[PDB]
Amino acid sequence: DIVMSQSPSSLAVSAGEKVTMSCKSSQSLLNSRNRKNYLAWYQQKPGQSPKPLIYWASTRESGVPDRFTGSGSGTDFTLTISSVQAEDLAVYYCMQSYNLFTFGSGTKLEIKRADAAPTVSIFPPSSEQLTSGGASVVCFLNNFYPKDINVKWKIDGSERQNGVLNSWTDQDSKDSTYSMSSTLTLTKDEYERHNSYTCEATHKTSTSPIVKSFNRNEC
Amino acid sequence: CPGACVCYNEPKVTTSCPQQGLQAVPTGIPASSQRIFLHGNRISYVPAASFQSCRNLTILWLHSNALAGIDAAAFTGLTLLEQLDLSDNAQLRVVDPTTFRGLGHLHTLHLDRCGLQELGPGLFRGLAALQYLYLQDNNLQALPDNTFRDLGNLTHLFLHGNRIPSVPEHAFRGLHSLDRLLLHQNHVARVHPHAFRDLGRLMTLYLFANNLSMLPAEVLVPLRSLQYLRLNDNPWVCDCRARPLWAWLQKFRGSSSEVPCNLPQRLAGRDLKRLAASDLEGC
Amino acid sequence: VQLKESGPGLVAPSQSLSISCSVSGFSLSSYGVHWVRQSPGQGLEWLGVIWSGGNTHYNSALMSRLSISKENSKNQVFLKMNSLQTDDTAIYYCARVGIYYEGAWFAYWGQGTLVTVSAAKTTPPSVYPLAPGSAAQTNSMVTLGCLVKGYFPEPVTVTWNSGSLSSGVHTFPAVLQSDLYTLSSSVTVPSSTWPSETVTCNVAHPASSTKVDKKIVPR
Ligand SMILES: [Zn+2]
Repeated sequence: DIVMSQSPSSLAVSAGEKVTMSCKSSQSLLNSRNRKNYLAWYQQKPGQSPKPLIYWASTRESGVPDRFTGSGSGTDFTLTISSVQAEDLAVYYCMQSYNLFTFGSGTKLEIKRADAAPTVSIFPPSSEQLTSGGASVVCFLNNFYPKDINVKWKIDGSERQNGVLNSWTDQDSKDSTYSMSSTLTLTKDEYERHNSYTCEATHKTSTSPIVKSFNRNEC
Repeated sequence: CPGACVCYNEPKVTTSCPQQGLQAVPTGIPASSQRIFLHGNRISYVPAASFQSCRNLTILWLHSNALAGIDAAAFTGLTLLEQLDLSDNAQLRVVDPTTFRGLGHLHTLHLDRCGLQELGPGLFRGLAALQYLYLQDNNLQALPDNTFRDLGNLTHLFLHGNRIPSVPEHAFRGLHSLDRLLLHQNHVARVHPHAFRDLGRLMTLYLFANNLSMLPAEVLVPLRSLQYLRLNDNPWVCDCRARPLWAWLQKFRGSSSEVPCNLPQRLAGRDLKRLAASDLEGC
Repeated sequence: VQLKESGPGLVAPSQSLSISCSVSGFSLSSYGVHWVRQSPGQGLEWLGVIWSGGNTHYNSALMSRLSISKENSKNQVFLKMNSLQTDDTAIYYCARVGIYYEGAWFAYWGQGTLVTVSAAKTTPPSVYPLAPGSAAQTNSMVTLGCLVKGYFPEPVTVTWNSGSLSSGVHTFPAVLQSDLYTLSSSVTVPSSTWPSETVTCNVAHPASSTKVDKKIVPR
């Protein structure tokens, strides 16, 4: 019918490099006479509703930093940031307004950095959870980059993979930096046994890890 | 009410947004709106169903913008619209022939000076109550037949300063209650004989500044109530062909103007009205 | 100028959805409202609109399903949707502007109210305070945390010190264990403000009608 096609779904660059989105429409979006093109661009930062960056292919909404451009006619539409700021982490949606309202599928801007170590922080299950049958040790791996990171747990000095959960954050609006959590859920029954609980962290930054740990039957 | 526009309820509910610098038709105009003034802005299109919410609209102006096109169903939803102004829109050129469908209670319509090249078939169809029609200063190049047929109550029709070259038989058919007809300042060459029939009540007829070399016998008669007439500076050829027309100006005890000649070379610049009949050669 | 979507937040399949969209900054007689939907990981999709007048155009992709009404005096737009499958789990934004043309093309949004289509009963969260045990410290930045565990459905909101902290908080997206969601959240205050300067997580859960404030006790 009418359709909006966005490439390349996701594209990483450092801060200061130029970019382009590509947005091809199904049917031509140019009004025969007057020639304004009924196509908008929107910025959806993480955990945040969309925000109008451009409309009429070409013109910038109130306030939107002078550092954006959108061009092309008929059926091929660019969005271009020159010198990308850290704060510009978002996914970028184009919208058709010729026959009603049809969206693209969006294109995510990644931010390249220099490699970065995590701050490791480890947490014995609470007083409050233990009197519930349950036990969860937690490991906070904080403000680090690149995203790809491995955490081995070590109980009594020997691994567990059975019953761990991982959770990654979205690249930091202000910082270009990932953080992530690891939860081992043993149980008061299953936990009150084996005694040393420890956290390893191997990276694209590390060979010899970042290690934090604690001993249950000690204090 | 939207950025920098007047909004008042008496006399009628009203949105005045004159020369704000608006790039198009604004969102925000209340549906209550009885009058919308969008004139002097820089709008380049009237979208499909712009004023559709305002089912009370009786007056809307969009003159003196930068109109390139009106979309064919722009004025959909506007049963009550009485006045419509669309002028000083220089570069507009064409209006889709369905643009006015169903504006039943329209009193006045302005397309003065829009560079209109055509007059699409049945454009003023169903404008029963139209009274004033302003189509002067455009680039109209023909007059289709029946173009104003459905215009029952049109009294003033304005056509001057175009490029019309002729008037065909059935052009003005149906203008049963016309009153002022201004056709001056054109490139007009030949009037069809039976061409003013349906104009019993015609009162003012300005044919000056055209290319009329002669007006043939049958023409003028049906203007049984004509009070004013203008036929100055036409390349009038003053021989046997004008005798018919001459006889007419004699009997006509209203208010005509000078009909200067130009031909034959012998008879230059000589108001016909003060000529003798034997003065005009044969035949 | 703002829109704030609300109402029934978990709906059982083969039943009815009712949202409301409340507004400040403009009247419903003067501007018209829209409804855009977005999955928990997909592109935007426009549902429909209710113009400045009584008229109404939806997307018909959803056949009978759909009805937009609005009450003018009460400044509310109602989005009703019957007979919905789990396809229709998404966030439900109401945005505005408004139509004919210039003014705005979803240039204002809501934050968006998140709908889950599922038939599992709503479960409140357990909240555990992750104090760093026996240590605290050497890291001249004591990094604390708080586990939010075994709830349904989303969302869930975590704040710290009743909002006084909102930089240094990293809050991780929820994970789906068995048929229940679980989340954790770090905070990373200065060392020389903990023990001293009490630090508390305030995890509230709208879907269960449940507000919790858990203090975080040292050692
Ligand atoms: Zn738009």
